[PDB]
Amino acid sequence: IRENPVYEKKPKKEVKKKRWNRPKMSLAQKKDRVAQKKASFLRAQERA
RNA sequence: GGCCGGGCCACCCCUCCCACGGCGCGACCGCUCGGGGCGGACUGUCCCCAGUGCGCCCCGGGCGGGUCGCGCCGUCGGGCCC
Ligand SMILES: [Mg+2]
Repeated sequence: IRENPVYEKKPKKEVKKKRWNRPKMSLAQKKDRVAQKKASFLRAQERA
């Protein structure tokens, strides 16, 4: 430690831009999901 | 009544720039009632069923803003009335 305290960083740049997280859904997607759920529920009733 | 010369305007021609307004034609930018091809995600129609955004590029219609913009039209317009 006394002889060499200097820190050198480790380089890493050859990384592809991969996303591991689900992106936030859009307003159009949420509205469509609500519409599909309503349609499916009405369909289930009319099948009875 | 003047007594000689100058300009400027009224007139004919042809002639430049600018301003303002209108119309049309480009090129650029921004703003989509939409069409093609891959990546996620959604629905109780789940047999290649259905529907929604997103990333790149290619087409289609309309709108506005800048454009030495470019032409045309108008001004008892302006340029010491070029
Ligand atoms: Mg003159």
